[PDB]
Amino acid sequence: YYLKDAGFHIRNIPKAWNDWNLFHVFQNFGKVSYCRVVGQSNDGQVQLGFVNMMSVADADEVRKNLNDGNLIGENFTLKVTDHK
Amino acid sequence: AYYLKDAGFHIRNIPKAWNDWNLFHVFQNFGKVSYCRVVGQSNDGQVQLGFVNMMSVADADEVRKNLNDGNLIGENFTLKVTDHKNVGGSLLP
Amino acid sequence: SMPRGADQENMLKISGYPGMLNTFGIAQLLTPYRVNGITITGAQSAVVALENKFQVYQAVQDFNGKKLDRNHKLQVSSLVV
Amino acid sequence: GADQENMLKISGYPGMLNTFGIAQLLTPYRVNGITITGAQSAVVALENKFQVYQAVQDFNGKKLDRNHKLQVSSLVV
Repeated sequence: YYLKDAGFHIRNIPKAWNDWNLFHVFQNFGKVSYCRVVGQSNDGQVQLGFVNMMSVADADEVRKNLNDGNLIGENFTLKVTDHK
Repeated sequence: AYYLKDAGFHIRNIPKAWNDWNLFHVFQNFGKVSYCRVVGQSNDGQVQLGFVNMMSVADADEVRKNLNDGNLIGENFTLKVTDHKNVGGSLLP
Repeated sequence: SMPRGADQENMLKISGYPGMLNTFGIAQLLTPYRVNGITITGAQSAVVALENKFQVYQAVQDFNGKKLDRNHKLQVSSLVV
Repeated sequence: GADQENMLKISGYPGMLNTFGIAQLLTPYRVNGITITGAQSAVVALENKFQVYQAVQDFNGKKLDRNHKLQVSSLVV
């Protein structure tokens, strides 16, 4: 189905992004297996997504760059939580 | 039969008591081995003839590095090593 | 061979590898990306279906222009231009 | 011609793998056929017994990640 410990739920995605924007963020941490923006809030202001890295080692690289489950980028903050 | 270009060797002067695993062990020290066979013997039986294909040209180059005048020298053997060449036009693209 | 109905965004062209490779060997060239189907198109070329367009994108970046050895250079491109 | 001395058993990899993914585990050894025998197990025909020997040494007991370690053994003892 999936690879244990390689996947993330993504919240607080900016409204303008598409799946390639989400991909570009996570490609800097390792290889990406799967990346989807799945929908958006009722107000249309934030989006929810899912990213699977290619390997647990790639996902651990993501984890090393979080702070309290937040991925703080140049102009955004993503809430990143493990998929189980 | 076609083998990875520049990855293979013809081997002469193999000691009479060796089998293909002895030959494999000698070449494994230089890298991964794709194929290994003792194909015949001399007339006096004192030595045997063989063929070794390394898994990659890089492995075969590491063999070519440890040679001395076309010979692989061991603590009690000396192998005559020459490059294998495929037959032209046999590959069908 | 190839799954009936595959989407072109999942496909890439790969060429230049050694002419004796079989389909499993072509898949090995593309480690670690998920390969779902391979159609050989010549001794040294094939069309490959990967899991999705992100894996195609990364495989092109990883493998196009790759020197396999002094006799073989890979050409990798997405089928969607 | 098939030959059991060309063959190995491999298990313990992620259950999501297909046969191409199992072959990817065995890079760079030449894989000529794969039979799935379970959700995390297969039998693989490599080119010859020397590749079997080297694959067993390279991959038996190999940690793939904290959740998976490979089991690799020649079919003939």
